[PDB]
Amino acid sequence: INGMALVGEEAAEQTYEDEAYKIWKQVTKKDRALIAKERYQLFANNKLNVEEPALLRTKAGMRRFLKSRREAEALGLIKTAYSDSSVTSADRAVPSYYEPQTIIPDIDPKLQWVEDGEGQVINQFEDMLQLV
Amino acid sequence: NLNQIVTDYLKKKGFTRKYLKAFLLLKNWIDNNLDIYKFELRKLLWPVFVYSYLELVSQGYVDDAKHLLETLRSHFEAVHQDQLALLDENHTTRLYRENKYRIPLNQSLSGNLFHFLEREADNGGATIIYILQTHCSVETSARGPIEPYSFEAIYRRARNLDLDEADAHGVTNRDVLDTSARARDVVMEMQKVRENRDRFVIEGRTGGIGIPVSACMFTFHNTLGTVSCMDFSNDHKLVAVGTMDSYIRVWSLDGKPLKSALENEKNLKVNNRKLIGHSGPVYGVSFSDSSKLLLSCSADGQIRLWSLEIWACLCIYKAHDGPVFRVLWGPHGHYFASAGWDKTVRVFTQDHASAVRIMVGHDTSISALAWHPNGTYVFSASDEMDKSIRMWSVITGNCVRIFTGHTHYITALECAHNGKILASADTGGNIFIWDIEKGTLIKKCRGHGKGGIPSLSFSAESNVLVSGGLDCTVRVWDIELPADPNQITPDQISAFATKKTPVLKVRFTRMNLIVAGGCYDPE
Amino acid sequence: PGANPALAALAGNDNVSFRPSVKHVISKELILYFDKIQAAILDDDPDEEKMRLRQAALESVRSDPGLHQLLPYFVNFITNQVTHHLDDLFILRQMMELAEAVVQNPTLFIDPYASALAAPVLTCLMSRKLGKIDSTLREQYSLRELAASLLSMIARKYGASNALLRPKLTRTCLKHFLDPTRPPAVLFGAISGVAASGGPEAVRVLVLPNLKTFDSAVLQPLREKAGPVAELEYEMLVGGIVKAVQSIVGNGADLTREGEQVIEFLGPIVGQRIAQLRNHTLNRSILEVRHL
Amino acid sequence: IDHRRALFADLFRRADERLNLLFDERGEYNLSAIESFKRPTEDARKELEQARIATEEIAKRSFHTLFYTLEHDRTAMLEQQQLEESEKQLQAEMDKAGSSSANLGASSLTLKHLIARIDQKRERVRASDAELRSLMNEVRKNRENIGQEELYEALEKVLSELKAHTEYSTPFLQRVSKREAPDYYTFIKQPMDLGTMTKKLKSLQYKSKAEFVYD
Amino acid sequence: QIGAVFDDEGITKCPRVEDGDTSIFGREIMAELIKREKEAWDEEVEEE
Repeated sequence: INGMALVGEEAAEQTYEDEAYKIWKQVTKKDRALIAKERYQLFANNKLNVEEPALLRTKAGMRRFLKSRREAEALGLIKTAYSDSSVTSADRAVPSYYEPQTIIPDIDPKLQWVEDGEGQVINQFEDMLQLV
Repeated sequence: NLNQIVTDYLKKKGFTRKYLKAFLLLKNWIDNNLDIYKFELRKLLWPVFVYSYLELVSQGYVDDAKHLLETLRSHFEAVHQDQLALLDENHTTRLYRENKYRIPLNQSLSGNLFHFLEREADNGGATIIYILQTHCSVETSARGPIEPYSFEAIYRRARNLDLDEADAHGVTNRDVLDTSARARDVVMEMQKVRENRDRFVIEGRTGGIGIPVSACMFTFHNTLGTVSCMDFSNDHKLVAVGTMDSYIRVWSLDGKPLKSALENEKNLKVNNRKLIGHSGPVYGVSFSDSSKLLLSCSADGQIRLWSLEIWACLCIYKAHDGPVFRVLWGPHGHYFASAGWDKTVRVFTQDHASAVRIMVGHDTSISALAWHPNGTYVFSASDEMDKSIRMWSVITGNCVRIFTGHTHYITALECAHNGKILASADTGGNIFIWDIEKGTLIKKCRGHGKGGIPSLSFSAESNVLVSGGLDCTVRVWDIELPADPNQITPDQISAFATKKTPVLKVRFTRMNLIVAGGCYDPE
Repeated sequence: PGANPALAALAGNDNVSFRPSVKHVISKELILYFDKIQAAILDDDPDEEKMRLRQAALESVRSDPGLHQLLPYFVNFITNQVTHHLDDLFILRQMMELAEAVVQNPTLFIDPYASALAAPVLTCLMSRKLGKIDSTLREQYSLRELAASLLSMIARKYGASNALLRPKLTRTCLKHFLDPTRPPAVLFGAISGVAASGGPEAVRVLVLPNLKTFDSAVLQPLREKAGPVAELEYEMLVGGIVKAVQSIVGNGADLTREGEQVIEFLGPIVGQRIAQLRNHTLNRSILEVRHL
Repeated sequence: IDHRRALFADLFRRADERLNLLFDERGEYNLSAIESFKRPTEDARKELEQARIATEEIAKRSFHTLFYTLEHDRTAMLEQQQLEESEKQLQAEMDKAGSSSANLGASSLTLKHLIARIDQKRERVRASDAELRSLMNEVRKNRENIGQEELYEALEKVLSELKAHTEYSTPFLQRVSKREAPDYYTFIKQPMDLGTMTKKLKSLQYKSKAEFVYD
Repeated sequence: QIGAVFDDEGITKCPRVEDGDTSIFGREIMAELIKREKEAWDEEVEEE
């Protein structure tokens, strides 16, 4: 009956809320539950079980991260060189910080490998360039 | 049989069958913690300084005491002007000696401080431990951290409470907690901490796989195949490359402007510079132990010392007869070695224009060099008919070890940090691991392609090795495989491939990360 | 034949199907070390020996040079402990200490784990329900401020490799702050988080304009509450706001004139406190945004 | 407090507009902004469609903007477990009664060999992979009476939408078991809840809309 | 669109004897298949 009481408590506490927050919960609940269940299974009894799958990095997860990064770039929030045009010569509904094993550190935009149409590497340090 | 010959030869030869360092270290540790702890941590700076200064004065080293006073005066000039002026015997010194300083601290902070001091006992923490025991007394408390807006101070100010024994005894918390706004058992605590800490060591390795590492790659464009050598600074802030056009170029690895000590070049905006003066292709470069000096050698037979503060040459060394192929600083940066076409190895010091030691014994040109981590031995390798490695003594100048077994041109040499292992690679793709003391080969690693392995690097603990080859790959090896729980050798942990970029340099940082460099060629 | 089958899985190749277990990748000694460290860390006995075993475990995890293979497991353990034990102050404090010890090891590369580490810290800092009379408030507020400091350090350290970490942390803290419906503790944590993440400029440019409205909106309704608990919460909120404002920097009656102008700008309570501080450069810094 | 709520929402909107320009690409202050501040039967489906796109659009956009607390993950794990347990409990009862690179899905097995052959001869075909997946999805099967089919497809879809409200549908998911409420059949002679409707799905007891409106 | 792939006429017909040398076991191809099968056998024996 305690579960019902907690449900009622949350229902009463829902008087102060925001609709977008409810939408976010509705969107992310399934993936959050899956990840939480896996994590709980891993550390059962506060002992490192030696039978659960190991935590390893994979290429598909990093591909998903790259897709999310390109989506973020389309909003004009950051600059990245992950697009295929730069060099020419499940669908989890959770924020990236829920999957630490798929994140790639960032490079300084001025030091990124970006190529023009011809095939030459563009120099990003326009301040220090001089004309012959 | 060689054993018979050696036994006969041996038989025929009659062979019978001080305080400033500690203060700076403590200050550097203090500013690293969270801003909460720093308020209580700063209280330890003044007592330590005053007691160290008084001890140095009493011991008779008045010069050292004066040096300490003048060096640190700027730090406390804005708080204790009167005390510093007095320190320039009166009853103040007697009162300081009689009454031991009282400093309040929290229990968790005390534990962290004691653990940190124990961790660096031989590095300079023993001095602070002794000073704190003798001239100071800590009244540990279970309260929370004291801050102008923390729970403890707010509670004391709001509820109009009273000071405690620790708060009773020129900055005093009374001015803060008043309306106008325990002891310690060191020594015992130290053995006690050591006993507790000794219980958490790892003493085995069974099963599992190798260590995972990350890698960052720097690529150079539009070189047109004129780059001959590469090198990073010890802190990975600068990169230098020598070319076949006789000049050298240094860059900032982060793109920030480079700085020159010359006043006429005040605040100039450039992130790469050129060092000119060689009249032949440059084959070697070496950053000194930030780096302020640089060495280079070329095919014209000269070694040049450059300055990274004014960007100009300082001295020329003219000991060689023919091309010089490699040049290397010592492990600590006062001695350097060189070797080239005339089949000789020379050791220099930067204070003398002539080589202090000359090492004869090779029969062909030298193609590799390496120093021992202790700075008293050097390694060299020759090519062609005589493919052998030799270990020389810098004190006497004689050879003490020879390693044989290579069948191809030797390209790289490397010595482990522990000082007991040596690595070498050739153009056949092989990597050898040698035992220095016994002069015996331990094992061979395979997997690299033919062409050459220009560089090698050892992990911090000497348990992992990384190599880069001209076949556009970076590979990681396990020196010792894990104990079993009951074309490529099975000890290769990983292998990465580059996009048509031969690797000319690999380096291990403090972490499990490396930095590589190379030149990109579209063809 | 002698090649370990788990190397292909370690390489991350997609064609691989065999999934190694924990027993295949980590050595037995490391497993024993992990279990020992976890057992020592989660001891609730107030006996001095257990506290000291805890301290030794923390020091070992902080200074051991061979824990490269246990970083994901440490992060996941911290996350799980924070997630499933929100009603135990002791466990939260131990998890905060463990997180502090992990990021201070100089032989570990923590760049790709920054957001994962920051999420539990944020949860501990800005959660309505912590633990479960004055001692409880002391513990809760100490935990909140410790979490704020840890978040400050994390943001300062790994803010460059992670491009959007600082803006997101500042936005979350600010959004949680600009909501009168929250209890005083949540607002205290939110203002501390804004000050810790955004920096002095973010404070000066996002909090100062609205302090006048915030005063009459929240502080005065609470100020009329004579309850000692209400008094303590009011004092804590005001002190946190004062510290955040003072973070920007850290002669006759001109100081009085500036203080009165600040009172006009910031508000009665906060303005009076700033005027009482008797600081001229600080007052100039605050008034520099008066037009805004 | 409605006026206060609106005032604070507008204030936060203004502050967020101001903050958006405070950080550069490297997580550092943009001095230009600082100096600037220093200066003195389809129409309803379409209506449902556009609504769902708008809601999800902002939902995904929130990933790159905000953090969220971990104070609700435990409940989600427990809630899903209860639903999974309920699903299995309902299972073992009805079953016995009834007795290339892209992530295409489970259907790909039904065309694995075809998907292999098409790519090898990708020169003859002229569609795009995105269209081909759309073409494959469109042609892939959905699974005496006219209107029975789509009505049932609509009926089960609305039922699933009801299940989508897992935040509130848990108490009434399963029928009122006699053990829980032994007087239910004595008091309520018509046991009918989400469980009852689910039981009826495979037994053909739906004729008109008004029937379910009464339910 | 899809049907263009299967354009080859042999996907649905059964070769007839009357047409001539329509056997799908031409020596010119059987020579290579036998050699490959022999190669696999040797590899299996070495492994075995």
